[PDB]
Amino acid sequence: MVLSEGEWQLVLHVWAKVEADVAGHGQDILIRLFKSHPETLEKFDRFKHLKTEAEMKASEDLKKHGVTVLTALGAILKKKGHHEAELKPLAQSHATKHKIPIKYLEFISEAIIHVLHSRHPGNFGADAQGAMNKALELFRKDIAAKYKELGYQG
Ligand code: HEM
Repeated sequence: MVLSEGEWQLVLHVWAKVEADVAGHGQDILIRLFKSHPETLEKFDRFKHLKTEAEMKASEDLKKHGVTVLTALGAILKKKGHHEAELKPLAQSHATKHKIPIKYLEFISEAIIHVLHSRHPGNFGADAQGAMNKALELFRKDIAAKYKELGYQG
């Protein structure tokens, strides 16, 4: 797929807001993901044991990881589609070491769109949401294609 420059602008315009509080947004997103699709929490040995949303919030570790996740995603979105290099090491670790099915990448994509919707309603109207969804679909499709090359597809 290919986003137009106007869609990329709508995506980097909300993203700039997210960047004013990366650790806060990383936390909200990961907790939204775990509560909604709890089976995902099982992929994290590190976090597995967390039982409630209050324990998740208090975890410093979880918060550092959310900053790592958003920083890696932000660097991919800022490429505006030219992200092949950035995608390589990511696709290799998630397909070979962690073993994350494309399905789960669809669940976190949903968690990102819900949290931006909640926090940034004025900058995340229908068109901007359509543009973010397209950028994440682009990301998922390119990651799926790499997974295939690497021998995991799925
Ligand atoms: C927007 C999507 C995602 C991004 C940009 C992302 C990025 C990262 C990065 C940058 C790291 C550290 C370096 C590495 O291991 O590659 C990481 C580790 C990890 N990720 Fe992801 N990830 C994403 C989605 C997910 C999903 C959906 C799952 C599970 C449902 C997952 C599970 C993990 C695990 C198990 C680790 C290791 C955590 C720890 O250090 O023990 N990731 N991810």
